[PDB]
Amino acid sequence: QLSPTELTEMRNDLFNKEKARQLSLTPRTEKIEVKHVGKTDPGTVFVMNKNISTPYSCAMHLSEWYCRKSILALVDGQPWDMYKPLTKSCEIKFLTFKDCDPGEVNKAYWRSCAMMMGCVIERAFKDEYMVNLVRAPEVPVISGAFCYDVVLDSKLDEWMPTKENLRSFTKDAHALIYKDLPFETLEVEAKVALEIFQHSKYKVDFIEEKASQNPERIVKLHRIGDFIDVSEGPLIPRTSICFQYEVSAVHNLQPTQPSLIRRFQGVSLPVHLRAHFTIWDKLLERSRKMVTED
Amino acid sequence: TARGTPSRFLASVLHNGLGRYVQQLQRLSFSVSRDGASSRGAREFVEREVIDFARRNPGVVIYVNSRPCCVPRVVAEYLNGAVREESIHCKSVEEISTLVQKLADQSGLDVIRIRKPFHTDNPSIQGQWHPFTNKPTTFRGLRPREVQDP
Amino acid sequence: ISHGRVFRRMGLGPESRIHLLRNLLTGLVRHERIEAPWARVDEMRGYAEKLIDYGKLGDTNERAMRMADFWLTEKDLIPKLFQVLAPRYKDQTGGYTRMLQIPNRSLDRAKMAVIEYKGNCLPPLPLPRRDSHLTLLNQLLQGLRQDLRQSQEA
Amino acid sequence: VKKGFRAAFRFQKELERQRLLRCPPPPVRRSEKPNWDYHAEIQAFGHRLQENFSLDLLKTAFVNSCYIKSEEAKRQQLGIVLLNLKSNQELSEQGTSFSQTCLTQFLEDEYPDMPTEGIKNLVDFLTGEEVVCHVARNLAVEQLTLSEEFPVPPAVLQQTFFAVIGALLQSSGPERTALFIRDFLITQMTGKELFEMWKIINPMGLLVEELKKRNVSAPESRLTRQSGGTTALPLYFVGLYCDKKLIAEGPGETVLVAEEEAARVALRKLYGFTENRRPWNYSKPK
Amino acid sequence: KSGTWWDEHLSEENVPFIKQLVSDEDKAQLASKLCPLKDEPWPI
Amino acid sequence: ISRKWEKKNKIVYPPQLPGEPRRPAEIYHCRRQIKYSKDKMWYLAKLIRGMSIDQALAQLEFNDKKGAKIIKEVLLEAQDMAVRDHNVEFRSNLYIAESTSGRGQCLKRIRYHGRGRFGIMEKVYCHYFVKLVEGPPPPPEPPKTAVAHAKEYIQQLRSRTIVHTL
Amino acid sequence: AAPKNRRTIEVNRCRRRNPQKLIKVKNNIDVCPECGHLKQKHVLCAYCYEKVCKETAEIRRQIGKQEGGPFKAPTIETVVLYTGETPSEQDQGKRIIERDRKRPSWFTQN
Amino acid sequence: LVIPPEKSDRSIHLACTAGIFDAYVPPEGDARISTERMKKTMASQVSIRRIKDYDANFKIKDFPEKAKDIFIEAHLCLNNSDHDRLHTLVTEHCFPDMTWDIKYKTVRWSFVESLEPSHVVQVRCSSMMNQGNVYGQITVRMHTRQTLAIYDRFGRLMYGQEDVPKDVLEYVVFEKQLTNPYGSWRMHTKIVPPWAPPKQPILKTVMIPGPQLKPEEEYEE
Ligand SMILES: [Mg+2]
Ligand SMILES: [Mg+2]
Ligand SMILES: [Zn+2]
Repeated sequence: QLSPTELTEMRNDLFNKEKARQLSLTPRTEKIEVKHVGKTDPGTVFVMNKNISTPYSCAMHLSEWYCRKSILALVDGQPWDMYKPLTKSCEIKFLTFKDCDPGEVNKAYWRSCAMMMGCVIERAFKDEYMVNLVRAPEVPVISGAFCYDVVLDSKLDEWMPTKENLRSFTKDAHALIYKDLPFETLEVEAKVALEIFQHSKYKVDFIEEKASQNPERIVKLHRIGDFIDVSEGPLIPRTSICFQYEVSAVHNLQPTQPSLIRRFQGVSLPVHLRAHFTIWDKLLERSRKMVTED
Repeated sequence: TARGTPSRFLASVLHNGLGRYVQQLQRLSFSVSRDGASSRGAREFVEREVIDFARRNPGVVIYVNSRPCCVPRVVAEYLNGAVREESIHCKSVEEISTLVQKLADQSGLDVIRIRKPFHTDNPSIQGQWHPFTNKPTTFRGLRPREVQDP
Repeated sequence: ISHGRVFRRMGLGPESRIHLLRNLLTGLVRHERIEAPWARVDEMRGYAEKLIDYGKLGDTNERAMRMADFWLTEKDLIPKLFQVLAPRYKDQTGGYTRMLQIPNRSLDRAKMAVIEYKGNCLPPLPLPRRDSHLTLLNQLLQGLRQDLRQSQEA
Repeated sequence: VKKGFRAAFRFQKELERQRLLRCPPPPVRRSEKPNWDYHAEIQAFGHRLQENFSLDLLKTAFVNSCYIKSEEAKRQQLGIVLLNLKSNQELSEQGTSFSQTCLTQFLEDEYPDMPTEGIKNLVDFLTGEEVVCHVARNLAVEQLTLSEEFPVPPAVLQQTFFAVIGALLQSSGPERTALFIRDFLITQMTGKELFEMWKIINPMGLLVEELKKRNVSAPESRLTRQSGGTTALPLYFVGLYCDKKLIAEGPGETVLVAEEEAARVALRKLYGFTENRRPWNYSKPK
Repeated sequence: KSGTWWDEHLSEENVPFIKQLVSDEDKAQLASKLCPLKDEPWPI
Repeated sequence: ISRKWEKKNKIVYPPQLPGEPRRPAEIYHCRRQIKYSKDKMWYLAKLIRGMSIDQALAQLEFNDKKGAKIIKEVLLEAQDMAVRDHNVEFRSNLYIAESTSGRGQCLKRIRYHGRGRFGIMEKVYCHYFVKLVEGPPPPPEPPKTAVAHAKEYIQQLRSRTIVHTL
Repeated sequence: AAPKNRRTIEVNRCRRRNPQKLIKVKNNIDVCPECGHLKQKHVLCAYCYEKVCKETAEIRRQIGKQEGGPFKAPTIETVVLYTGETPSEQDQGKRIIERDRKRPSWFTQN
Repeated sequence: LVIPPEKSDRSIHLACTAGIFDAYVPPEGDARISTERMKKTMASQVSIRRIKDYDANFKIKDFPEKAKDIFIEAHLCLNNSDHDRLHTLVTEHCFPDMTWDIKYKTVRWSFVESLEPSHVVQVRCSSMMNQGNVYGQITVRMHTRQTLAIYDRFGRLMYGQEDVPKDVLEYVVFEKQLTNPYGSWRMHTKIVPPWAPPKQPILKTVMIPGPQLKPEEEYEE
């Protein structure tokens, strides 16, 4: 089969090819009218470019404050990535971490932190050992840690990561944060996604489930740098939003007979809600406990 | 003063004189008024001197232009691209002859401070001095106060 | 050296300081919300709190009536103190006033404060509100709290 | 207001110098400037070089294809054959070939111990754009060059320079042209180091192969001198020994750097490009 | 880049909880050191 | 008097080629004859150099000096002018390329002293100049690190020749 | 004591442009959630405070009309009632200051 | 500036009017085609006569060819900012509209082809001796392919494309000063039909600001 480096090059080309195709469908520069329905700056209309202009571009028309504080967009009542192109005339609201009900923003930040963990885990092990990405379980924020289910090589069936190893994963995550990479999104049909993730069995099964849920069988793809994954919902704009990030624990899920799925866990806080050293330590301890998604 | 002006190292144009000597003066442009008194000495230089000077320097193209001017000038251009304008206002024929001959002999490099009165690309034949040039070697290259085979 | 000196030096001297503070307090009782330089409001706030305590003694306490007579330069406010302001705080032991800093004054850029008697009828000040319990940080701490309580009962 | 005109005129001249300095004008061909006679300039070119050029061949050498194609486009634009102008392509090829063979002969005779790869690199450096363009610009070739674009592109200038060599070869023959190549291209090696012109990698690898060809034992690297080993400014002299005999020695800031330099020193000695080698003989052939 | 302090982002409910939590840990840590001679003392 | 700053918004550049990089928009604005000191005004102009348009407006809104309001007023009209007349797409995508104060035309008045003596009082006026460039604010320079110092020191050692000899 | 020599511009620039003399950047500026205008963390929003003051001034003018003179402070509590509202059971016995406008949303009836 | 000094014998000499005497409304669906007819024609014939009165050697048939030349040459002045020649080709009413918005912009316009021959739709004349001056307005219909690319002050493409021709249906109105011995025919204005298709979209995105509310005010949809 393909080498690990070649596999990324194949997937990125397919991802880029599909991105270029959707851009061509756009006829010249058609204009959509996006009305602002937020509490502040009421009545502002944005005459934007269909399939090119994103919610971030609307924030840029207002002020830098919107761009810095806006983590997610609410497009016609639906959560919308800041960098996802707007496709129709619609109403738009901007969501922050400090809203009275930031539930959707929390989920978006919560899902993104798991996707950043998947990226480091896939690229951490030696080429000898095989890392198979399974899924990012949807666990409530109150659970205290985000988790990502991975399947490791048979050779590493008695290996449990050491504290220095857990710290090594954390240093890789912080390097991803330092790179300040945008979360690129692509809504593609199941067929396109199935081709990208053909080599991975878990993704194919996961991709099939998501397509079945939606009548039009379009699956949401996200990419950070050279890592592509399938997501449950809208993500945050960039990885630089994360400030405190640590991979806390790796648990072995039961039953172990069919396959040994290892639940990697972490906890993180954004720049906007950074915690004091003392409080952060208490969160790290609870994050190290196993979470059982309900 | 030296600190108040630029400087350069002694050099030549395309290693002139190494294989063959090539005169660097390439063009001379005179501007001599027909009637101006200041150009009297320049007119006499064009009648008897310029023709004999051109015979000796066939590699220099001389352009004599007679036009109204209050200050007659000679403009010298060199192969390296240098351009020099020298006034001949009220100069005698002999003075102009001297100036024109000087321009013929110059390389065209900037007439500025020359740091050294000599230049060489091979200053050393026996090896440039270094701190070990005159130091003796020691058995097994042992350093001062160094225990061997401990 | 001013170690342990709890009172400020304002006005034209000790008497003028009291008169300056008294005029501010009189305005506060009438209007129930006033704006003035931050330092002067901070100084007067202590007197505004204690005035309520004297009002709670009642209008039949001759000492309280003399205190109110001095501090309230407009005598129609003395009935208000004993019959309106003091009954309103009958069920409180303190904290009758709230003081908040407002933007610097335009003319002289003086630091400014707004002070009001709690429970007034005026439009509410845009009070500083703490972050919602639903924020990411507060939810992670709620989980930590829930967990600790569960481990203690066991 | 003061009386007079002289001071005002003098100040105007200075105001015009500063204006020009602030906004330097775009450069133009010398031919476009005043005091230019192309035929006179062509004749002086040969006389400066003390060469009996044929004026027909020399003029063609300067004509480039780009200038001919553009000259025709202008004719078509103006609705104006008489432009049967021969380019320098043929002369350029002849001059380029002669120069490469002539330079290879000069260098093979002088340094018989250099392999063909080394000599080829030296010829490529001597006939490269950078060297040739420098020589051409300083010999008034650029002024006499008829080109579509100014400043003349380096590739165009290099082609023109070799066209002039082609014209000389037809006019005066190989022996006279060989002196021209010696005096204007071979001189460009003055001061240059071998590996400054011949860019090589892994000198130690090349040295090992050469010694094998010479049936010599592989060189053993040894530390001849050392200073400041534990400091931020070390000095190391690494000596290369063949059968416990010192073939070369090189300094460096590290043992690896010193060892690599020693290999280059050994190669320079093997090929006859030592700094203290006999200088090139430019004396008139006997 | 804006400065923060420990209870800046804490809600009304969490400020009392955090104060109690850290206070109890301090007391427990001080009580754990009351028996130096039973915890591998250095030579006397 | 000189009024060259107002003529810099009237320079029409030629159409760009297809492969050339998009040229940032440059907007020059100024206010003349402000009743305020250039020395005091310099400090406010210095503060916002290199800042984004929004960051500069925030810093000036909460400054206690009189010049802050004047500069904020100038910055806002420059931002409006950039989008309206200079084809700037996003009003927030602007940063302070240049900001400086200049001396204005001033008036002289007498100040009376004791003993029949007097002084000459100058009623000071100033100008404020601002240049807005389209794009994100340029990043600040990283503090020169130890690696850079060591590299520079060794470079000077290696450029060191034997002086006054062959 | 007079200056013994003129101070050079080089010296003066060092004194004037010293970092101590420069204006410090403020890191406590944040957006107001209610109105969107900038505010300092420890200071009330100017825009919101002004709106509250404007309504307070209107109510105070109405109180004056009811009082109709100096030294006429009431001995009972007061309640502001806007158009379309009537006194509640808890508003009985309180002077009612009527405002000829719709109740502001931020102003909550109690 | 509206009026010069009072009680002055000298007055301002206008060479053009500000509006169309009787605006020609084109029949709906004219682009698709690409009793009252006689009544309008009779009014045109009457007006044509007073045009041929002052200028005997006038031909309606030749005008549509002349109108196209005036139009093309007028727009070509915009490319090189030849304002002096433009004043001869356009009236003082048209000149501000054409040039005001492009003062610091580069306009690259070209004429490709004429799809349909130009047709003099209407000819009309002013009321005699408005101020001693009589004007003649000839509306013409033009269906032609044009290419327009507008660049901003910084040479960045702002509108249109430089190589793609697109169809333009526009009824250009011309006007002449018959009384003036040196009067000529000059582009006066343009009729924009209400049914005309919307213009091509601009390149950049725009924001329309909402109401700026003072603190006392509240936002009402
Ligand atoms: Mg005082
Ligand atoms: Mg007196
Ligand atoms: Zn507010």
